[PDB]
Amino acid sequence: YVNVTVQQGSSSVAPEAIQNAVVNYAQGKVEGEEGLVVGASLSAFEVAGAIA
Amino acid sequence: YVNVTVQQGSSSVAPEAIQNAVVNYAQGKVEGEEGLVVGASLSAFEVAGAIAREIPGIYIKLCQVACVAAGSPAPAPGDFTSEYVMSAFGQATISVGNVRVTFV
Amino acid sequence: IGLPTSGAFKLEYRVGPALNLSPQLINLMNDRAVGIMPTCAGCDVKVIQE
Amino acid sequence: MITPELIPSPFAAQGDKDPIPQTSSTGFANLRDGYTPDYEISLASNNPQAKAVERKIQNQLFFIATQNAQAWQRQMAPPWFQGMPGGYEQNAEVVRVGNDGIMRRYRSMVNANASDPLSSTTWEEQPAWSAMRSNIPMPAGGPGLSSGGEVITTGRNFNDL
Amino acid sequence: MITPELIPSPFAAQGDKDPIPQTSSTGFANLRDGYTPDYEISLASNNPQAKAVERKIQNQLFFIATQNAQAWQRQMAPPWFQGMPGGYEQNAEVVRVGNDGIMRRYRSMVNANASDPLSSTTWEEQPAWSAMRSNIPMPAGGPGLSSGGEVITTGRNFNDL
Amino acid sequence: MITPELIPSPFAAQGDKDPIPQTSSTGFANLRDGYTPDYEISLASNNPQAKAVERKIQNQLFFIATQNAQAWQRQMAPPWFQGMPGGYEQNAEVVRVGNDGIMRRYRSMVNANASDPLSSTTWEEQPAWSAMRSNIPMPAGGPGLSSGGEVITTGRNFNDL
Amino acid sequence: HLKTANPFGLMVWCIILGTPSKGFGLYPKNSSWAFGRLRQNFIYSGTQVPPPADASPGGNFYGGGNAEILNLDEIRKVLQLRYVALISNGSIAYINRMLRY
Repeated sequence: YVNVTVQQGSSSVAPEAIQNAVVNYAQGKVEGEEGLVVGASLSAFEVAGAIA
Repeated sequence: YVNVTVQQGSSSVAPEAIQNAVVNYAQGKVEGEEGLVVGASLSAFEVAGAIAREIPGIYIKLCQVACVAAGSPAPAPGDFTSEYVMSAFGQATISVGNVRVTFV
Repeated sequence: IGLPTSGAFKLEYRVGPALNLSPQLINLMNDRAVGIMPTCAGCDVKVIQE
Repeated sequence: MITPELIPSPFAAQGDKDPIPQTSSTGFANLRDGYTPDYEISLASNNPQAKAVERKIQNQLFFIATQNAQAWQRQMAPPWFQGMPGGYEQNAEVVRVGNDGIMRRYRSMVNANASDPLSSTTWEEQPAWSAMRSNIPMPAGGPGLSSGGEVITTGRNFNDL
Repeated sequence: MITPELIPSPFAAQGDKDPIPQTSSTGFANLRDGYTPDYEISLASNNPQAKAVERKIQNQLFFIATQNAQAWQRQMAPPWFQGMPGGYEQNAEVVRVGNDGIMRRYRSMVNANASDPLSSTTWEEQPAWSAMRSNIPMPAGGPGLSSGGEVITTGRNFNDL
Repeated sequence: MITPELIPSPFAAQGDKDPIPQTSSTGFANLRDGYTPDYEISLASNNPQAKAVERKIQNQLFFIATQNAQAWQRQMAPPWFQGMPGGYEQNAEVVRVGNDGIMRRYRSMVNANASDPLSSTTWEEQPAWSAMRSNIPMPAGGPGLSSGGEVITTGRNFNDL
Repeated sequence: HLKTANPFGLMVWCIILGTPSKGFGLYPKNSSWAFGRLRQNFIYSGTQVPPPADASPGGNFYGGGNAEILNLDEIRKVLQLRYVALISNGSIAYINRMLRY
């Protein structure tokens, strides 16, 4: 599970593009950072980095 | 001051790469992220986001941030929190020596 | 060297009086994490040996 | 007067340190040989024994020096190093951690004394003159710690003493 | 015994030594990290954070150890230091030189006490064995340091007592 | 209370070492200037006194620091060195090889004490605490070393007094 | 790869084979002071900037031993050996012949 607290900075509205990013990173889609694998370790800093 | 507890992945990395990534983010040289402008809150989650920005694959375990007055002794362990909020007339500067990298 | 290096599923290298290989080299090849040595899983192989 | 400025924290306190190998076959900054002669050839010649001075070795050396110096500066005396090579010779007053929490000085009396100070008869305390003098029923100067005050030429009050 | 032959004077103690800061934001040689990893980058990298090894820091580092060592050699107890972080633990002793100039060894009778030892009742003065042997008013065998002579060997005049 | 690491042997114990002088002639190490700044100069640039960092000098400096720390850990007191320049201020405390090699604490009573404590009447030899408990003609609390027991809650029977 | 004297190529191969590059000794040499007239010297505050560039243009701790090799020829040998390890099936005649090679 993940709960995030954001501020909607820079006046760029994006309400529900965050969980898409989180699941996209978890599935291993992102480049260079393999997501949740059999040996992974679910990390708040990693998921925050994926959102960033 | 930023304390990071990175874990080395497959590819090799040096702590100075992490320090330079953090400093570049703080100065705002990265695209999109404003950085530590006047009245910009210092979030360890944003710092970890910048480390994941520049160094993929490295597994960040624990990131903590602390804020002290200029020309003052470095904060003791335990003063570091998960996020520091800042007033509207302050600015945080992060040098390469204030980023302490631990390879767990 | 007698040679057999008695045991199962595990052996070792032997090198160094010839090529003047650096001790730093030998130490690096002796690190299992780097994984540069030809290895089979289920064999412990230490390089060391001069 | 020699007062070397206070050492707040030893060099490379929380930094990286390489424990110095006691003896190294291939000359590697060992205690027995020190910086061996192979730490002097040019690195460009590509000869096998072209070592370089390790940052963590230097850090550990300065850490050992500053740590011992600071311990001397603060607690007057080295602690009791358990597993001491050759035990502790006669007249060796190691500062020992108290079970209660007070630092307590125990002196080994016998040559090469090797037992723990707390659990050995050989180690004997060297306390302060207060608890020391408490063993004297009739201390010189009476209440006074110093030897003086015992003798009063004047006719001092007999009631107060 | 291991004889640490007395060094005539500390190292470089008339020349130059830049003080060692506790921490360095510019990634220089501090105390918390010793020699930083920035002292490992190749200088040929054209990396600005690659710090070459300076010797003002080296001279200060060697001077600290040499001066502490010679103070240990020439004055026994560590000099008391103004405001030691954490005061001084129980039973810890130092030497606070007085206006007389003689060394005045002081023991901490109060835990974590930071009081000035020259003007402290807590920092008790450690007297000499002559002081103790005179503080006992009835010493066996006259003023001798040894307690021998308890029983008189032969017929001798009581005038000696 | 900081516990250093057991020093089993000083650095460069059995390595080549060179004596560091006090006075300088060229870009050579000293004890008051240390590493010379003026002839510090580019060593690979055909310059007259152009100097390189000396393995012998640095190895012996580490040897000296580690030797002082090691001796501090073991004997807790500098050995009195034969005719050391500068003299000793009074009340200085040292221990050094005695008549038999049996050593005890010595405290000087005179400033500029140039005499060896084994041959000095000014240096007074300080034995342990059992010597106080012997010097008192009767030990408080009987054979009991601690003062506790000198006053007895229940009347001490005289069948064994 | 046999002639990857160019350290940049050695590094490209560290990426290709996946070798952790922390333990390698690339970049030009002549940056360690250590001891001896053949190595670098310390540096000071030559405020005047004299032409000899004080004692040295640098001098660092780069080249930490006990794990790091400095000669690039042995780096080439190590990378060839890692390729052999990657494609190895455990055969001994094969590995001996490639050690020979």
